[PDB]
Amino acid sequence: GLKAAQKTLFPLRSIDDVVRLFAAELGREEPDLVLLSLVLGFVEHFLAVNRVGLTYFPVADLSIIAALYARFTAQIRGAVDLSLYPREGGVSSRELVKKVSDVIWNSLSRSYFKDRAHIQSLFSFITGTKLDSSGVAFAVVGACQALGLRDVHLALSEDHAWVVFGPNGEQTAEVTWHGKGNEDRRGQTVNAGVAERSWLYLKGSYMRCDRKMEVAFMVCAINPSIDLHTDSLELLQLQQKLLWLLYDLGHLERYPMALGNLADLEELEPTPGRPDPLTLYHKGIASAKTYYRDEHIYPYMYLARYHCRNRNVREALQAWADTATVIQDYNYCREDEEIYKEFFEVANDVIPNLLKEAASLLEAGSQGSALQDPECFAHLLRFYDGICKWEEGSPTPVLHVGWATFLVQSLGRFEGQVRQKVRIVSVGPVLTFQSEKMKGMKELLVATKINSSAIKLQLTAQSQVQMK
Amino acid sequence: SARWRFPARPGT
Repeated sequence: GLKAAQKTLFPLRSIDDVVRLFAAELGREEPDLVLLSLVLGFVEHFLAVNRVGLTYFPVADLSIIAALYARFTAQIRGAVDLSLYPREGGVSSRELVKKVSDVIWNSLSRSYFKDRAHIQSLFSFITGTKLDSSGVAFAVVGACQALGLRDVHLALSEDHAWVVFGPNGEQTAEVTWHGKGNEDRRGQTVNAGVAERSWLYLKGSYMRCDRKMEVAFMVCAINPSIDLHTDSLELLQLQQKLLWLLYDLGHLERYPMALGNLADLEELEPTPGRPDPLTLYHKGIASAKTYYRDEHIYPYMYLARYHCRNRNVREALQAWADTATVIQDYNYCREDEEIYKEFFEVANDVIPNLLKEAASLLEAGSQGSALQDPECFAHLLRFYDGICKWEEGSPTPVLHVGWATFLVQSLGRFEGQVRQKVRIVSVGPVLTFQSEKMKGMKELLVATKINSSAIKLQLTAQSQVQMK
Repeated sequence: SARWRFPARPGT
């Protein structure tokens, strides 16, 4: 069911031929999500899942891609009778969206591993009847487009995907599962999750995609991994070129994570004439501030990881502190465990290792060391403050004694003379705390000898010491 | 073996 203009670039014999197809689609009224995802999946299959016989690039012949396309459009159009679901005024109904969701869901293999690579695309859905969590939501949107439902669009948080539709684009529906061992909410709105102020629903500051942003999603969903050890250079290059295409057309303006992904790719292999990774990381942060009320975590995590890779201790600490300043205004809720795990690794592994190395380089006579900079100590404190404030009001606790040992260790990496230069001011470096835990910890933070037991008592729910 | 990750999540 492809239009004649959609077929004139085939066969696709190179990365650039793939890019030309994306450009042509992105120049149309609406880019064809089904065509583009099939093409990406096909190429990824033959560059990452099965490279046997690869010489340059897996040539995508029209007859193959068209046959796949027709399998998909036939499956959807035969299973969804639009006459059962009347459409007033270019608006879909919740029952129709539920129907499309159920058609995709009920098509999947009964039992398979959901965390496998390379099951994100409509190629995977057609050939293997397998999709990952977010891949289901994308497939529901692609099915909707195939049915002429122009109002149905992908919604994205930083760890989940669903659909928006309906009068004014205001209706939400769950269409896929989230995480492992969580209960399904398919068909429901996301309003309880917004109301709960969980990270998973971003307090309502989530991405509402247009069709061009849906193209960006599928590009970000490219997986170059061949195994844990090795990535496909061709798929990295394709992803990078497609991200620049979208960038230049304006389609990454409202997509912070995509700008961070692009930055990472640029660090690996810089494109002549293009912005530096740091510029792109800062663009991602600016997008979150501009469009999403500065309620996103990963723009700052992308930046912090860049600084941490480059052994920039000051700027790494600053960026994690900024991360924590975002999280502090959330409630930690049951399906937010991915961001918990990220903060836990930063506090209890990443920062300890950075400061350990800094302590060695300080012994070796580094000048300008983070460990002699009071502003760096302040960033460490602001990081913990944000985590403590996050916990306030939450249905799930965050902190425990396992966190306390690393806090005491990290505080200890700064000399008392450095720590004393931070002034902790109430509402040199000046710091205001937002959390009641850190407010109570203020006086302990400048002793020459850090009082480990006192700190542990202040950070945790523990209020007594051993009886004997 | 390679693993899924949420699209454009940072890190490895």
